[PDB]
Amino acid sequence: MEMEKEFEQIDKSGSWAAIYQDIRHEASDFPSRVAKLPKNKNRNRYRDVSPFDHSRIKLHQEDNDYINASLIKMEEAQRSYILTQGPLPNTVGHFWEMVWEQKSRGVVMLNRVMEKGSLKCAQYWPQKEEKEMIFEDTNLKLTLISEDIKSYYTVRQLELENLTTQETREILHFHYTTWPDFGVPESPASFLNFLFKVRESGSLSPEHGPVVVHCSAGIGRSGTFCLADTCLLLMDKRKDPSSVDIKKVLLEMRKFRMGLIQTADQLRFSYLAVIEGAKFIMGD
Ligand SMILES: CCOC(=O)[C@@H]1CN(C(C)=O)[C@H]2c3cccc(C)c3O[C@@H]12
Repeated sequence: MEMEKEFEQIDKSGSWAAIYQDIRHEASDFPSRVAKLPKNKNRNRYRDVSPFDHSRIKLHQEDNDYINASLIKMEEAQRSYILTQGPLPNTVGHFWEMVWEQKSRGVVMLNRVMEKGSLKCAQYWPQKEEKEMIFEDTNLKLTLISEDIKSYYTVRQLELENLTTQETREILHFHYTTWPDFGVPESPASFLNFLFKVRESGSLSPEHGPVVVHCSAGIGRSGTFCLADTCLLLMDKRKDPSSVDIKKVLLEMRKFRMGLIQTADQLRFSYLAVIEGAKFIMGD
């Protein structure tokens, strides 16, 4: 069923809450035993948001390999994403260790450091060229190379150095700065312009490791970004773009991380983004 007609049918019937609860009921439940070990309590931002054991990213260290991060591997679309929480004061070194070890080119940030008057994630990148950051626990150095501030997003060029080998890599930081403190954007225009700036950079392409995507918990805004990207890629690949079922794609993604799309309004926004986005994939 053409999703644009499914959309109008749910809107006219006002059934978004019902559709969303059906997804919650059918979603996968896999063990997260490593996330719940006592040694890992200060590595989790939220007690109710944990990576599954089967899909969690492992740090390359014998001490403690745990980070709150999941590999979302989309087999038909040929895309992979790492979805993670906003870094905590004691996990900023782990965060950059993961980017290094997984060979990521891009980090996608969908929150502000402060929202609703509370801290939603650590200040984990440098704000001035001449004030670099050193992560002594993981032996990494991080330098701000350039910053491009736009109305709806900021792009930063960062240099990450493995101090153990003196290898360096260029990381791109894509920071969506205008998601509202409450609810979802009235239009999906800026978020879609943003997704396509990430695509144009190479950060989502198979010559690199998976993109790292986060918000505060790494499930709500983060889930909207990967869901919209994968649905648009499937529409460009299939003979019948109308066969793409956003609810079925979301349930596939929920096999790899719990809770993706946190509200009925985020579900409606994801439909709007794919619909309004589709009016280009198809040749405009
Ligand atoms: C309400 C939605 O309309 C939009 O804002 C555009 C829709 N779209 C796609 C991929 O469908 C994005 C896009 C593609 C190329 C260039 C731009 C500046 C751009 O912005 C988004």
